[PDB]
Amino acid sequence: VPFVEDWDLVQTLGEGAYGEVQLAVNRVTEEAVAVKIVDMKNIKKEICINKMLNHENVVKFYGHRREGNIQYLFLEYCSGGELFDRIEPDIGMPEPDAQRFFHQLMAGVVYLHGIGITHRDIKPENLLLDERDNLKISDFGLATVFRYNNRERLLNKMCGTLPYVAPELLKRREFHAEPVDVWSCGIVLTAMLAGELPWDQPSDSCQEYSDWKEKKTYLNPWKKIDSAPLALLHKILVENPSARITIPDIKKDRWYNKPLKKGAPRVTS
Ligand SMILES: Nc1ncc(-c2cccc(O)c2)nc1-c1ccc(C(=O)O)cc1
Repeated sequence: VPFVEDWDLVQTLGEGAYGEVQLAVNRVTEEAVAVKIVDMKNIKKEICINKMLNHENVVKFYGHRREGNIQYLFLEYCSGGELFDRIEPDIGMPEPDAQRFFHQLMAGVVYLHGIGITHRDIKPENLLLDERDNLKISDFGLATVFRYNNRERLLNKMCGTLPYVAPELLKRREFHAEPVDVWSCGIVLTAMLAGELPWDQPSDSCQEYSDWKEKKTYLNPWKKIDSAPLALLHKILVENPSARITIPDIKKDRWYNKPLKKGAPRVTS
């Protein structure tokens, strides 16, 4: 079939770093993909990690092409955009929506962790929605291997985004990868349910973080969160990463397992 490898770049989807993401549409088939354009003036590791990934709640990597110094990553197009834009400031979103997004986020993170990959920058800007509002973890530029040949490596590079980062990353030279991603998922849940972030960073000089440690959940954002999800947050947002709840136990949590949401036409007679 002639022309089937030709794609028109038709819309800017995002920028940041020294790159852009373009909506690309196939000339023949009209398939829409996202193309991440990175001018190499790191991306080899991101491509390598991307090639490992095959799960319904992770942005699919289709392949890559390089033309000189511009590298092209072909990725699953997510027409719903960022979870960030489903969060109403100071409100959040309906609790059943947040629970459903949280389920899909856990499935994605369970998958990455089982193949030994940590994302390291989980936040609503990096959680994309397809046309059916299915959540997809995106952007593996800060991602790394924390397990190989069944042997765990401790991390020591400070990275991520301060309001989402686990306190051990600010306090300790080395830390386990998995509790860090769990923590950031808890801050995402807090955001979805309160429409605000609890602190600038989880440090002993952050008053809002100190209030949480002192259990002042009569304050915001906690006062906006029902007691059931708040009880999950109490288990996730635990300062000691060894005492923090693990994903297997998140999946046994009462709120996590609470029926809340009807499924996604019909007629009467
Ligand atoms: N794969 C994607 N699909 C949709 C959108 C997007 C993001 C915001 C608004 C919008 O309408 C679309 N963004 C991407 C995307 C996001 C991040 C990456 C990445 O690997 O950095 C690659 C692609």
